[PDB]
Amino acid sequence: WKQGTEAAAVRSGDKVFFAGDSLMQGVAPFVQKSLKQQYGIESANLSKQSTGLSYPSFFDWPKTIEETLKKHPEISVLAVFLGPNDPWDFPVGKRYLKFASDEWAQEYLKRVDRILEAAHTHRVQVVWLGIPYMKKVKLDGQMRYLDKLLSEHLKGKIILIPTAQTLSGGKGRYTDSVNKPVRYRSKDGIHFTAEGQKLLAEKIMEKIVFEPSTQPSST
Repeated sequence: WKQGTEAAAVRSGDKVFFAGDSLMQGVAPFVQKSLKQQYGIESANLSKQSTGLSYPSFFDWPKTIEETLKKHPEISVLAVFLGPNDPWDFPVGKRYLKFASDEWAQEYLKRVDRILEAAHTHRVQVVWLGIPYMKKVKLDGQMRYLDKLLSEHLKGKIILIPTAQTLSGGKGRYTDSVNKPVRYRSKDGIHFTAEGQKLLAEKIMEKIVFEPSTQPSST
């Protein structure tokens, strides 16, 4: 199944499902409010602190997504935002994979593909946010690696929303504030202010298209 790669269509009765870690936790509530007030569309926000794809033993996002779509066939959009808890070695069965090795990357993308397969089998449109720049230098290098690993794999398959340049006003590197200076990033150099969360929520809404009952038109 081939979803749209530019935007996701929603109809009355659809739900939007938000997944990820604390990057998503602060953003999703703004999107949920906008979906409800603009379109009457309900949502489920399952984002959870400290989670990711590297350690399903802590919280299994692919399994959670499979089970949630089974319980809620009315979900038509899955939005995903994660990354900072994942730049670690991790075990797979009897293997122990080292961060950013070829085998690590292959298994990480297999987990990504499991999420895409679960969504696409059920005609659910996936939206995935790019990872922001980070204040800390080593983490930023890890996140730039992971963001490129994900984006190279996901481009042309799903809807991607880059965030790094947007949150830094195009500077190409981490900034706390963006021009009147406005602070988008929280104090830990990872998460967002309310203004940063609202900006990213607006970027998500740009990729969600409400379809009235008289669309599409007949020919």
